[PDB]
Amino acid sequence: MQGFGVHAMMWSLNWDHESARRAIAGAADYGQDFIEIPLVDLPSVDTAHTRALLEKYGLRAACSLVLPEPAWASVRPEAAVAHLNAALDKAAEMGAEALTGVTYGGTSERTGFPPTQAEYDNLTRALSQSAGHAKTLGLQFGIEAVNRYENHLVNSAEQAVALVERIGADNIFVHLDTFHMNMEEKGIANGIIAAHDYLKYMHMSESDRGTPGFGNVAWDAVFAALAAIGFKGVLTLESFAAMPEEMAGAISTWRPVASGADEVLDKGLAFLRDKASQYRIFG
Amino acid sequence: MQGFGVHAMMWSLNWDHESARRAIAGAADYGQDFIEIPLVDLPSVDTAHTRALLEKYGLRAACSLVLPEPAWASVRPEAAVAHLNAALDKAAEMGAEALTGVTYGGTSERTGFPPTQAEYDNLTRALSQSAGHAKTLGLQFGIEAVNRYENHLVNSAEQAVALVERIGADNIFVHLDTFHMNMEEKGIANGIIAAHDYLKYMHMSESDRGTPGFGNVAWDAVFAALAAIGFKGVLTLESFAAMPEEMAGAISTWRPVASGADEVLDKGLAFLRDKASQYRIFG
Amino acid sequence: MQGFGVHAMMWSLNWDHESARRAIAGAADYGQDFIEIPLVDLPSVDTAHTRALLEKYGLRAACSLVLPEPAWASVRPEAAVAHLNAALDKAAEMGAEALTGVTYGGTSERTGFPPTQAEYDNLTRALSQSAGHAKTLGLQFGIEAVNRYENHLVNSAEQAVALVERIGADNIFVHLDTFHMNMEEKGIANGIIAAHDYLKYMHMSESDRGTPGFGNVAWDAVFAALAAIGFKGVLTLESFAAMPEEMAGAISTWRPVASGADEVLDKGLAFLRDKASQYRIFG
Amino acid sequence: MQGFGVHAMMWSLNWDHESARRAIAGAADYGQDFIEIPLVDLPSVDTAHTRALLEKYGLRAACSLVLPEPAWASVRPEAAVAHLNAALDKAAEMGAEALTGVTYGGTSERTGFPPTQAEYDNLTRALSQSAGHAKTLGLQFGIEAVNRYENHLVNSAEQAVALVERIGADNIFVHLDTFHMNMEEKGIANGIIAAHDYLKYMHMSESDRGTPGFGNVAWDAVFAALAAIGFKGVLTLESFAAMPEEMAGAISTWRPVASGADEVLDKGLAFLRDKASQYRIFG
Ligand SMILES: [Mg+2]
Ligand SMILES: [Mg+2]
Ligand SMILES: [Mg+2]
Ligand SMILES: [Mg+2]
Ligand SMILES: [Mg+2]
Repeated sequence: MQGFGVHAMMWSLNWDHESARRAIAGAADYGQDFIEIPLVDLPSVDTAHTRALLEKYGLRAACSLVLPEPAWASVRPEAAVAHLNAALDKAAEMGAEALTGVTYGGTSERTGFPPTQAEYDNLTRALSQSAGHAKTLGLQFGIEAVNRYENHLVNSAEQAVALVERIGADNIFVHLDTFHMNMEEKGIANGIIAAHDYLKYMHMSESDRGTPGFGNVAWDAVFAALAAIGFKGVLTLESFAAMPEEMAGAISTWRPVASGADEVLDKGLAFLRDKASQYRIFG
Repeated sequence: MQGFGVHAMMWSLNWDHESARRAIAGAADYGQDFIEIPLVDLPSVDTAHTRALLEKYGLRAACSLVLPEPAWASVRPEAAVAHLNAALDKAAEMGAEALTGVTYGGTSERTGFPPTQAEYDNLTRALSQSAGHAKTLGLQFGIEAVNRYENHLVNSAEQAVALVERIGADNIFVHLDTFHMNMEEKGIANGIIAAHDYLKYMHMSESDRGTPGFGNVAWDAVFAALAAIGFKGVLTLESFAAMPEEMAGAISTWRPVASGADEVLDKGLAFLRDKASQYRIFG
Repeated sequence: MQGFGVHAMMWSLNWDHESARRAIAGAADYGQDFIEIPLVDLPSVDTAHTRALLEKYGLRAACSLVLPEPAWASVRPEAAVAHLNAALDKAAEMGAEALTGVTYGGTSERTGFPPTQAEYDNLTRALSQSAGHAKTLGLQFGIEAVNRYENHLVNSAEQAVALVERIGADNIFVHLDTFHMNMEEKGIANGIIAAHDYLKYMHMSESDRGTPGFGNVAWDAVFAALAAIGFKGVLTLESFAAMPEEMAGAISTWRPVASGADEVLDKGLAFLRDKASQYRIFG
Repeated sequence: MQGFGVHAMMWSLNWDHESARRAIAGAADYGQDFIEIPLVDLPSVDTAHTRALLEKYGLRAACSLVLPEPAWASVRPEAAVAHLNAALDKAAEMGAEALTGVTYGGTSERTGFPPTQAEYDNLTRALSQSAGHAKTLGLQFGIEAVNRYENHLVNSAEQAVALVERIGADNIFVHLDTFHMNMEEKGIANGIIAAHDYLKYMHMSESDRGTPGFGNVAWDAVFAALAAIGFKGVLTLESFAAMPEEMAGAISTWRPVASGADEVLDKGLAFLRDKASQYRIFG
C-alpha cells in the first residue's frame, strides 16, 4: 500500500449507493491513489457496487472502522473477533486492501483507570485471531493510535508498536494520526521514529481537524521523519470540514472546523503533495 | 497581577496544612512570584493558615477551580453562583488576587450538541453575578478556555473574548492554556492575538502536559505573540508530572507524563524564564 | 501603501519596453496590488511608458535599488545623494509611491571592522537629504536591513530603527527581509516587534531564496508578529527562481533555487495569501 | 567518534600553553566527550603539551581548519595537499582522531561563477591524497559544507556526499553545520537525510551564531532526522560569544552575538543535552 489517500468523509458520512459514487468520483477528480472507506453499518454496504465503482474510476481503497461498544475487545474479545472478521469480509469483497482505524476499541472508551494487563491480554487475543482471518483473505490489518480523551489503551506510537510486536503477525501495521500525535507524542516526529518499519498508514490531519498547513502540526518535523525512516505507506487526508452539525456528538466537534470541504480538498491535498515532494516521499 | 507562577499540582492536589506548606515553600524555592492554589473542597480549606504561609514566604496567589456537575452554569446557573461565590470568599480569605480556571462548567461536560443560546444566556448571567461578588472582595475573575473534549462551551480565545464582552464587567480576564490552544487555535498565536484586550493569565503547559520545551507547542509563536500584544499578566506553569496513578480518571492521563516533578520544575521553569528573556516579556 | 506585491525579478531585472509590459502584465495576472521595480541602469528607464502600463493594468509600484560602490553612503555621501535623488526622480515619473532597498550602501560592502560613528554620520546626512528630496516628490523612503555578509551597517531591525530615529524624517520606513532576518534576528519575530513603529514593507523570501513555505523561515512566527503589531504596509514576494546563471556572481547564488519561476509564483503567492488570511493580516 | 563536543573557540582561538589548558579544563568541566581544536598557526601548537592535557582530563579531540588562500584546493591542489598533510601531522601528534572543517577551500572564496568541473577535479585529487595520508596516521578526514557567501564549492550536504563518493575513501566523512544548513538546505532536515551514509560530525550552532535554542534553527527537525538516520557521531557546539571585537573581519560578525560564553556554554549545552535525550540520540 503506497500513495496519496483521502478519507471518504470529505464527501460522505454514509455509504449508500450514491454516497459511494460521489466520494469515489471526487477522490478520482483530485487524483488520489486511495480512498479510505468507513464501515459504520456493515449490513448496509453493497460490496459488489463498491468494487464496480472503484474499477470504473481506477481507484484503490482501504476500509476503516471504530469498534462499537458491544464489541470492545478490552472486555468482550469474542464479540470483537466476530465484528472485525465480518468487517474484513466486506472489506475483501469490496476490493479493499486493508482494514484499519480503531480496530481495538472505542473512541469514547474509558475505564477511569490506567490500562490493565488483563485488558491488553484480551486485545492481543482478539486482534491475533482477526488479523489471522485478514491473512487468509490477503488483507492487511491496521491499529490507529488515538489521543487519551478517546481511548485509554493505545495512545502513543510506542504502545501501538508494543501491541503489534506481541501479536507477531507480519500483516498488522501501525497507523498514526498527526492530530492525535500532536497531543500524545513527546515531539510528533518521535511517534514516527518509534513506529519505523511498522508504520504503513498515516492520517494527515491538522491540529484543529481543519486544513493541513494552517494549524499547529509541525509538518516539517513530520515529513522529515517519514522521509528519514523510508516511509512507503499511504498518506490519507483526514478532516472534519464536511461534517454536518448533527455529527457533533459523535466527533466531539462543536463549531465549524474550516470554511468548507472544497477549500480543504483544494489546499490540503496540494499541501500534502507539495510537502511529499520537498522531502522526496516515495522517491 | 504580573509575573511568573507555578500551579500547586506540582507538589499536591490536596490542600491540607501539610500540602499547603509543601507547595508554598516549593514555589518559593523556585523564585516564583505566584502559586496557583486549586480549590477542590471548600469546607476543608484552612484559609487563615494559607494566608500566613503566603505572607511568611512573600508569595502571591491566584485560586482556580472546576465547577462540580451540580453547579454547571449552563444548566444550573443559580447553583453555579452559590458555589463560585463561596469559592471567592475562600480565595479572598487566603489573600489571593483572583479566581480563575473552568469557572463556567466542567472539564467532562457534554450535551452531545453544540452550545445553544440559552446555555450561553445562563453562563452570561451566572458569571456576571459572581464577577460582581468578586469585585466586592477586590478580586479579579478569570475564564479559562479548554479543548472540545473537556467542555463544549468555551473552547477558543474568541469564544472566551465574546463572553467577556457580553458580561461587560471590568474585572473579568481571559485565561489561555497552551495545551488547549494547541488543539483549539488555528495557529496558536491567533488565540493570544484574539484576546489582546483581556488576556491576563496563561497556563504555560506542554502539548502532553509534560515539560515545556519538549513537546509540540510552538513556543516561539506563543512568546512572540505575548510580546507583541504587550502581555502584562501571569505566566503559570502547569504539568501533570506529580500526579499519581490514582488520579488518572480525574485528569484522563494513563501514562506518566515525564520523569519526575523535580525535572519538570527544573527544566520547564528555566525554559519559560529563558524564552521570557529572549522576547523581553516583562521589559 | 497596503497589499500584496511581487518583485519584477520574477520575470526579469532588465526594464526595457518589453520587460516592463511582461512584468506588469504578469503581476496583474496574479492579482497583485504592487510590483516592485528595480532601478538598475537609470538612463534606460522610459518612465512615461512604465506609468502607462501601470495605470492600464491597475497596478501600483514601489522602486528598489542597491547603491553602486562609488555612491556608497558610508564613505561617499555626496555621490549617494546625487544617485538617490536621481533614482527618486524616475521613480516619481513612473508613478511609484516609494523607493526602498539597500538605499544606504552596497550588498558587498565590508570594511573588515564594525561600523563606526563616522560611517553612520555619513549615512544620516545622506539619507536625511535624499529623504527630503523624496518628500517634495511625494515618495516614501525605505531602509532594508540585510545580513552580515552583504553589509556591515544595517543588519538588525533595531539598527534600522535607530538610524530612522536618528535621521528624524517622518517619511522613512523600515523594510525587513525574512531571508536576512532568518540570520540576523534572535528569533525572527523579534525584528518585526522591534520595528513595530516603522515597519511598512516586507520581503517575504524563503530561507534559500526559493519558494515561501518550503524552507526554514518560521512563517507562523512571522505572520503572528505582523498581525499582533497591526502591520499595515506591503508584503512583497522575493525569490531568485527567475535569475539566469549570468547573475550568479551578483547575487552570491551558485545553484538553482527552485524548479522555475512559474512554480514559485503559483505556489509562493498563494501561500502568502492564505497565511495573510489565516492571521487576518489586512483586516 | 561519538558523543558531545565543544569548540575551543568558546575559550580562545590562540592555542598557546595557557589557552590549551584553559580550553581543555573548560571542556572537561562541562562534561564533554570531545573538544574541537582549531589549527591556525601550525608552528606554535605544542603537541606534547596538548596530548598530555587531553589524557589527564579524559577528553578526546578533533582538529579543524580553513585552508589559507595560497593553498585553496580548487585552484592550487598541490599546495592544499602540503598544508593538509602538515596539519594532519600535527593533529596525529596531539592525539586527535580526525581533521575536519573547510578542508577543501576558504571561507571567503569565490570565483564569481558557479563551481566548475575542473575545480571539483582539483578538490577530488587533493582530498584523495591527504585523506590517504590521514589514513596512514589513523585519522578520519572531514568535509564541512558552508553557506554560499563563504565558499562556492561545498554548500549543501548533497554536494558534500557527491564529493565523498567521487574520492572513494573509506575514512572521509561528511560534516554539517546547522547555521549553514539553515540557509543552504531546503528544509534543514533534508541535509541530514541526504548525508545519512556519511554524516559523522555536526556543528550545532544557532542561526545567529549565538545560543542554541534561542534563534531560528528548527531543532526538532534537526534532532528528529539525526534520530531517524541513527546518527553515530559528534554533536559539537559552535558559537561566537567568546570572540573579541578584533576578530570581526575574519568571521563577518559586526556586533555582539550573545551575552557571554558563560551563558552560552551553560544554556546551550543544557539545551543540546535535553534535546539529545528527548530524541534518544545515542540509544
Ligand atoms: Mg484518524
Ligand atoms: Mg448590578
Ligand atoms: Mg489549564
Ligand atoms: Mg530583499
Ligand atoms: Mg561550522
